[PDB]
Amino acid sequence: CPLMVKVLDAVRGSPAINVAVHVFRKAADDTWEPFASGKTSESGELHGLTTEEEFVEGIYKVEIDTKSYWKALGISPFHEHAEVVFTANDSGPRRYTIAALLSPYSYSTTAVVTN
Amino acid sequence: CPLMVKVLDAVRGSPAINVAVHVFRKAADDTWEPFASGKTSESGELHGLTTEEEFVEGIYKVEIDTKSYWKALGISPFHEHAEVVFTANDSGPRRYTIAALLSPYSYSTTAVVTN
Amino acid sequence: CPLMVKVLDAVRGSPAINVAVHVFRKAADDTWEPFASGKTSESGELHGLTTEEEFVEGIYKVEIDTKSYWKALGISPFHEHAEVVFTANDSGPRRYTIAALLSPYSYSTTAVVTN
Amino acid sequence: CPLMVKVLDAVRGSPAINVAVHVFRKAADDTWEPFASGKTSESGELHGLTTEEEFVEGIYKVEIDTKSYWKALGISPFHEHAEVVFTANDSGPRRYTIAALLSPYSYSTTAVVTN
Ligand SMILES: Oc1c(Cl)cc(Cl)cc1Sc1cc(Cl)cc(Cl)c1O
Ligand SMILES: [Ca+2]
Ligand SMILES: [Ca+2]
Ligand SMILES: [Ca+2]
Ligand SMILES: [Ca+2]
Repeated sequence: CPLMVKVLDAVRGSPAINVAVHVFRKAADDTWEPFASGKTSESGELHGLTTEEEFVEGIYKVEIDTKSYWKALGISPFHEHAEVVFTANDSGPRRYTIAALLSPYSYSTTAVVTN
Repeated sequence: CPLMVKVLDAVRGSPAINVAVHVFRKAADDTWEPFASGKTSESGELHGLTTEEEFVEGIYKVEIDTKSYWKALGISPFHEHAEVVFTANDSGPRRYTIAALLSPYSYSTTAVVTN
Repeated sequence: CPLMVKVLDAVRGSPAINVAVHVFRKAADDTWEPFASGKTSESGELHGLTTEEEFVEGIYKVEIDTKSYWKALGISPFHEHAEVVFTANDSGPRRYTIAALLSPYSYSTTAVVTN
Repeated sequence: CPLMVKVLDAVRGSPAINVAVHVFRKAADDTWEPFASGKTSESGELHGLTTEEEFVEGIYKVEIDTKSYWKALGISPFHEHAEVVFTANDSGPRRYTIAALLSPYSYSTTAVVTN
């Protein structure tokens, strides 16, 4: 599992469940092509987005749909989404965990990269 | 000053100086068109981006060039940039401050919206 | 102003106003003795805590009463308070800003140390 | 496992390994009595601090030795440690995960509380 996403809710102190996540990869013409998508589980984790074969070098964008998450909880948040944009696999295959910690007017994102 | 940006460096414990910031407004065809830009000052702040007359309701993207900032310090970064996307909504007088706290493999962003 | 404290609210996207802050200095017997205190202003800032003459090298603790802040807003918090513990070191002119970004089940703190 | 601690390094994008963690519980005389301690593994996780029987109601303090972590990496950090202070189990037993994200001049902490 080369790309995993974890989302936590800083208001409730819980995993953020059922958060939609869309991954894009920059194409040769510099547009964002759709790459993979999914939603977080009851643990706040999203596994199975991609495979070692599919997850080639490139510039990837992970768009976490934080607005829909907050709206479903009856909350009007500030951001449209949380975006993480990074170059992947430039020195060979790595495993990436993108973590996001959500508040209505704030978010933090961190990456854990392992070989 | 309806829109201000502040950037902090969590490695050195200092304002993030000379960071390029580009602001875009979402156009009717869903593209991002340039709206305002600048570089943070010695205090890590970027003032004078826009005026009340031109800062209308809409979806805005603030792109902070974190990768170039880290490279100028000789520090290896993860992200290509930090992207903060939000809707500006007229509800009485409102000033927007977008703050970003930068680390090489993590960033936090928050919005301070005051009257 | 050698020591300033700033507190932000990540749920409401606002300065955290009227937050009690107590500063302690570590004494020779390893106990924490009161040094300075106050409440954040309408801008979320607490100025005038100490003077350059009295703010000597040492270990300091900044206790932010986050629990009372959240209770006054009717929001259920996790932490009893936020504690920021650091050594002040004389190395040329130095001003210390301790910033805290508050959510009910999370907080971030950073130090901005300038000349 | 009712109390677990996870620590990540925001400079390297990795688990923070071999971080010492000391847990205290407030005694009847209002002093901090030692409760449990350990160090993070290669995954940045610390398991086995306590048991369901031992982890009674009370006010607990989790002190994460961030200064030693940074010093071992040849880095001079700002904070002495990262402290998390919270009331536990007041509405019955819960499971607590305390996560900490570390930078030399900044840290974030979050709690995930499950039933
Ligand atoms: O989701 C997390 C956040 Cl927001 C902060 C911290 Cl200090 C830990 C976690 S869990 C987690 C996050 C990442 Cl990037 C990698 C792994 Cl292996 C985790 O367990
Ligand atoms: Ca390559
Ligand atoms: Ca409107
Ligand atoms: Ca000294
Ligand atoms: Ca009870």
